Amino acid sequence: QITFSYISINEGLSQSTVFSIDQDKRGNMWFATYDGVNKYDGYAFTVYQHNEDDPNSIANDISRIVKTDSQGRVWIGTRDGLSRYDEEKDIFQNFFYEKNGKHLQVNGIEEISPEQLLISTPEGLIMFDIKESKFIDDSFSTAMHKTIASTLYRQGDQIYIGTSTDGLYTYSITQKTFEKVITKQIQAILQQSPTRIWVATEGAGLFLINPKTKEIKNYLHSPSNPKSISSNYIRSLAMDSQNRLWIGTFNDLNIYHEGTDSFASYSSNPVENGSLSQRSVRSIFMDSQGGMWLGTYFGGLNYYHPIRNRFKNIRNIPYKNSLSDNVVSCIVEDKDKNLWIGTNDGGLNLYNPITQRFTSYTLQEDARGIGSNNIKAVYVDEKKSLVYIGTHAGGLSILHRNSGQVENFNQRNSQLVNENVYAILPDGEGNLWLGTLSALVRFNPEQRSFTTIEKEKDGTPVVSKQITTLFRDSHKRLWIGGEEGLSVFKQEGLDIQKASILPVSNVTKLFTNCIYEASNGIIWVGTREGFYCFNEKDKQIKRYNTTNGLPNNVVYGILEDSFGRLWLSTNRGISCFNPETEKFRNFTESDGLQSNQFNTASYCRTSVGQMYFGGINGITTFRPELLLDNPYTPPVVITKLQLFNKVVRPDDETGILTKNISETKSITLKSWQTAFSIEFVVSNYISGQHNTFAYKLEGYDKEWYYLTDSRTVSYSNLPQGTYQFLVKAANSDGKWNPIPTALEIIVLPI
Amino acid sequence: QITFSYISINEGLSQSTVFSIDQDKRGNMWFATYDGVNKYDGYAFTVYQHNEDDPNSIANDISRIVKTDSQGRVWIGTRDGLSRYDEEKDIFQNFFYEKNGKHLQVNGIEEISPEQLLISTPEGLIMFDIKESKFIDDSFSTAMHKTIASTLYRQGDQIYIGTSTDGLYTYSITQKTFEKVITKQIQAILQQSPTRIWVATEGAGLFLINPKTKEIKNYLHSPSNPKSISSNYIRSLAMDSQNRLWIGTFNDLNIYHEGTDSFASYSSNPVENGSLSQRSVRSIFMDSQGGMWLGTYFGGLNYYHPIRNRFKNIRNIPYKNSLSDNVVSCIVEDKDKNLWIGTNDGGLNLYNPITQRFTSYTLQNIKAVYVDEKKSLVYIGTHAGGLSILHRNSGQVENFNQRNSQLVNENVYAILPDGEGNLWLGTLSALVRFNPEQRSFTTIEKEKDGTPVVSKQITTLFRDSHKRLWIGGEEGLSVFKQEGLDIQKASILPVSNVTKLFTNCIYEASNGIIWVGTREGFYCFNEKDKQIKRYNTTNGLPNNVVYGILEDSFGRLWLSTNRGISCFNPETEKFRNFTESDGLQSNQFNTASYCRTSVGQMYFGGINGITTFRPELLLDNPYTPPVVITKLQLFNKVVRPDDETGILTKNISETKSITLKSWQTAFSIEFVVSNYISGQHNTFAYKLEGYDKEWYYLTDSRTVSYSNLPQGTYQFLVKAANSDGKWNPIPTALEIIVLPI
Ligand SMILES: CC(=O)N[C@@H]1[C@@H](O)[C@@H](O[C@@H]2OC(C(=O)O)=C[C@H](O)[C@H]2O)[C@@H](COS(=O)(=O)O)O[C@H]1O
Ligand SMILES: CC(=O)N[C@@H]1[C@@H](O)[C@H](O[C@@H]2OC(C(=O)O)=C[C@H](O)[C@H]2O)[C@@H](COS(=O)(=O)O)O[C@H]1O
Repeated sequence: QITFSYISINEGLSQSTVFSIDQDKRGNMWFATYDGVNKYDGYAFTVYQHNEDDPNSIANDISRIVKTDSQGRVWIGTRDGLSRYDEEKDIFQNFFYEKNGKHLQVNGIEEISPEQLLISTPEGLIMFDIKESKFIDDSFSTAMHKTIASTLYRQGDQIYIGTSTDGLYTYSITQKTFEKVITKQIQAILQQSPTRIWVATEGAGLFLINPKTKEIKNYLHSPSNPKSISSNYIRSLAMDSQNRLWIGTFNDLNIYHEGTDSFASYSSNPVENGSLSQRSVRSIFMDSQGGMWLGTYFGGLNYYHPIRNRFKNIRNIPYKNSLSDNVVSCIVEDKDKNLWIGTNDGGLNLYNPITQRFTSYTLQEDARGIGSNNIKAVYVDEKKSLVYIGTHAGGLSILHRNSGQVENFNQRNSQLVNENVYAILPDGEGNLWLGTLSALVRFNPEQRSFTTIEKEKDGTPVVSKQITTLFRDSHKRLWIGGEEGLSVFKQEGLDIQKASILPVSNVTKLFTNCIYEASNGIIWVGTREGFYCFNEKDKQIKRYNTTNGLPNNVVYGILEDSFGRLWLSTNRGISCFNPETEKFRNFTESDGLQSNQFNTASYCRTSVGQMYFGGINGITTFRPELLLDNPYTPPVVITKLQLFNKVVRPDDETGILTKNISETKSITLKSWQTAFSIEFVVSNYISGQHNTFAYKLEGYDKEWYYLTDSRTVSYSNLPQGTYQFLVKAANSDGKWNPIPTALEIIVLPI
Repeated sequence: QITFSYISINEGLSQSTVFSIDQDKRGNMWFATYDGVNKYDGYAFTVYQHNEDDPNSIANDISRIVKTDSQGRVWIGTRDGLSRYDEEKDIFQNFFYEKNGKHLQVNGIEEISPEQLLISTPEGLIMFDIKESKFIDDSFSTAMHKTIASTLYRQGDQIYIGTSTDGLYTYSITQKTFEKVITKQIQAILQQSPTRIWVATEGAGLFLINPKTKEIKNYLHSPSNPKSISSNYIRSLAMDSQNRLWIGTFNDLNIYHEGTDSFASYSSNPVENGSLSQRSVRSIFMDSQGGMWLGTYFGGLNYYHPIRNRFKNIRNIPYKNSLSDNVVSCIVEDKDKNLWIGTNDGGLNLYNPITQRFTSYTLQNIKAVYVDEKKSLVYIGTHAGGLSILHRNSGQVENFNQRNSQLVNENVYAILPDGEGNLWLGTLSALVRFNPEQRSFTTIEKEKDGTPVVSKQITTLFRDSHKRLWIGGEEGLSVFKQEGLDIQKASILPVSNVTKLFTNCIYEASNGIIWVGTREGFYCFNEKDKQIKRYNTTNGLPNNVVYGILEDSFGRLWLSTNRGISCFNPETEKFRNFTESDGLQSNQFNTASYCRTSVGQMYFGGINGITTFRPELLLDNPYTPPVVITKLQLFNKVVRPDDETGILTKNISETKSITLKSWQTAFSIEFVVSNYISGQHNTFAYKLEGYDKEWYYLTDSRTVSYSNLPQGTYQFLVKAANSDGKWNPIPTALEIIVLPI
């Protein structure tokens, strides 16, 4: 099971077609597009395009190839010619090879030595001297010089050359020999082992070559066999961290299996979300983290890493057997391990986690009508094979599972006092507690009667208030909560008496959403203004709000995993809370959730251990025990320095930088230079944009300082002296980079 | 046809539920959400939530109502009480009425005088004395004091009070009288005329009240009748600029029609795009521009303005009679007014503009389409396939390639008739002539005299009014004349490097000027004098890669690029750009994806569908609001009213002149314009008087930074231009005094 992330125009990409992908010594990703050259550092895009007035820009917007050498230098192949990105000066060095009047296009770049480069043109092959910054055309033999090369690939000593019609050739650097290997055009060359070389071709298919025996094996497409490759037109080959072949074709993605000798086809699917963005793959690259990048012709980019595969989403698909409405309320698991999902505008859904099937119930024009399509509460009478439904603006609905008939109760037909049932819980005696917007109602199922509660077990007037949630603890006590607040009760038969066990606090008068009893006996209550715990042993309440590390105050539901940690649904994502450390691990929509905003009663933990959180745009389901840790902690790269908000450039009038800010070890600031803001980045693609930075200015700052949403640090009016800036990198999972990034700052007298 | 714009969580809004909407003097929109109070100016949200460590933050996040009064003071109702946003100090003044140990919630706010407010609580009705910041509870008569009010609505002198169970009341400010007008909960009250009053109720439907006759008419929902209202549970009532009533209910939106006495139901539709975000409409408000704002319980906000309603998008709908693939190539209209639409991965599509019927052809990547109307044949050019002939009357397809026929290349990109009876075929290698009567392919290699034809990739073919052939591709462009079956190079273009550029399209304008679209901009050719003028991104073009050119009725041109559509006026050389946010299929468009019907309708395809519009039917935005200076920093530290810097005592928008001391050298000035029609597509013009030599223009940013200025008095000035390019003649002024050092 493999799903992709999407990076396209809306993400900051210049043009959808990604011809070539590479990574530099800094860790930044490089993408060659039909319109521009894109640099991605894990947070922001840096689009490089041609300027007619500025010579420092790239030669042309149409780039076709990108290759990084041994030294870490980035080389681009444009229509106008060759261009190198100078990191030190943050500029482009444009080179042109003019023949017969026009400058020739660069199709492929390959390294011969740290001082030499192999360049392929639509007219032949030429060598570029790096040290002399000039092209040499009188270096190759006549047969080699006029060879039209479509692809270039190096393996240690030998560089393999794929041509348009002449098949395959090889070139030794030491011996300087040009020999054939032995109709169509070659697009990609990749070697698995000294006995296995894979060759991608235009319509000729795939070829496995054993150069030791010179034996060849062809792979073609047949429409009858789905186990074969999808298309004969292939243009990209890559190896993953798990030592597997990745095949990018004109149609779909192919992955070779060693044992079965077959291929797995991964297609562009609009229905099943998470699938490939476009059908035509053109470039595949593995970063240092191991994450696979797929460059398509129209769909932008596709990222995949096993660790980032964390959350699964369940949404409505029109004209398909799927969820009815995206606005999800209560989720209840029965004895059959099925889920009774409630919705706001779609009715009641019955979902089988194995069979993927959905069974809906809606309002009918009079017998299978459920009163209202706005479900809030669900209870399963497993012994009687009945389901009790609580709907907003409808009342109580009783479903007979073995016939499908529905009994409806409201204010006009029955003695029910309120048509808005929000919570259903068994009394233990046989009846049911009904949490409505005005009062609490007891329902006798054997008598079909509604009893409004107005008195305690001593005749203490029960305030007519809003009831949204009901909970029964291990000590068989009833918990009643709503907007008015929380309350605790005992049950002396049918009568209820308030057992005041909570200490006097204004939190008992808070908008109550949910109550959960943890495995350690501690009671946890989630309200609209944070959440808290209740330890009855000593009678204490510890409150937890946003300034404690919580993403949002409005907590809709709490769930406990195998490790004792608590999972919370808010208006701004899901939070993982460890009561011992009192720390938070937060997840947002960008991490893979249905939406940052979640909904009331939309929390469910299965008997197996799976968690289900519903919101406004569907349900997010995951296994907290199965979630993978990110082991990668990349160094911090300082991307930008601004003086008085204006960006400091190398060799600019300020004269602070002559090298790039990334290259700079120390900066000297003159008397008139008082304000500056430093922006930094971390190249973590698994964690993505969820990273913690620790900064400190040695000599000025007393302690370290932490950043979770920001990346820029501003300082002003510093005293004279020599200071040091340090910055550490924590990933999403909380692992640190021990050795920080250091840039010295020298403040001159005033 | 009514379509909405979407504003929600991803747009910057704090929480999806919008209970009430209002607007302030400055033009900022105010939204009361279940979590926080949202302030929107047209560019960014300012979210106000509670802080336990700051007493100048809104008392509670749970906001129920927002109300702006006579003087433009913003009042919020929270679960803790009543809060006012002080504009002059950019703070929040929180007030709490305490009864029985608990602070009471404010459910509704109404203005009595510029010094008095009627406040409704879940326990009765109290008053708030503005000038004295105190609640007065012994002010009203015992009957009025204990009245649980659900909605408040003032009409001139009278304030109409809708209760939860006890019906409707009216309170005159002059006579201090409190009497019932004439069973369920009233949620909204609105007066259309002195004879027409609309009442929204919770489950009791809708009521039309004529107070002069005391006659009442009830409107209820009938499930069998789709003409009636959607639901009985109603909560919002608003009138638009065209004098129409907008009714927001628990289910769907209703719009009253005067003549038929019926209602138009607008539902939440996942299939049809542009529709309502969520079924339940909570609040409806009309801005100063006339645009309608709709607050939903779960979907956020829905904006509608007829002027902004420019584009209709046609996309692929799975399991539905629609477009096959969203990546669209060439589009051709036949004599039957129908559209032959080519796709990259869905084959070929036939579309009826009136019937909405789609017809898809699969293999069981189209790039060229030509219609033979006389023989009822359709010629198809495909990539990695060749040439395909379709008989419209049988449905049989005859396809040709390199392996079966004498065709040299399987990648046909352009088809154009030769005039004799044959067809020109533009392929990635050479040009081929195809005889339809003989079924033979002839590769062109020599000219009329015998000049060798270079093997280059051909992408486009064009015929002008003078019957000349135009050949364009990656190698460049070339002009030819026909001497029978032979062709001669007629070099009418002057010697220029523009001839050797990646060509995409050629179009002859009605005036006779030839327009060529390249990947490096576009240019015109006037044969009358043989002069070429180039236009690129520095001239005002959104992107250099031009895919298609079309002319409208006025003489303007419409161009598709990688960054939207541009409207070019050759007379003034001015550009009018459009992006995805304006309502396009996508910013990126595709090659050959341009079509103008005989009617005048334009069609542009891209990577995410097709966008259709009528350039003559497009409305201009006539609003040019003043610039409001949002924020001021000092060394990237935000300057606050009455702060330690001492620069601001009023708000930055309130302040007309500031004085900067010797050690206060660096600052940044943020500004905004509230144009909800133009959205985020605006142009700012700034200049500092006495320092800047000229005016400078901004389109992306709104922040201007200065540093180390000399001593003396300077004047900052800023103007506002809408998406259409209309200017605000009067600039916003802020005086800056720099002290000697
Ligand atoms: C470089 C290569 O192998 N093929 C070039 C490719 O662009 C050709 O056709 C395009 O193929 C694809 C694709 O998925 O790769 C998409 C387009 O639909 C199709 O045009 C042709 C055409 O190139 S063009 O300049 O984009 O028109 O050229 C091949 O060399
Ligand atoms: C104030 C009013 O007229 N009705 C209150 C409802 O807003 C609350 O229920 C929600 O109503 C709606 C809606 O479309 O307006 C959607 C949502 O699904 C319902 O739960 C109701 C309970 O309040 S709460 O939101 O649960 O806190 O109280 C009604 O009085």
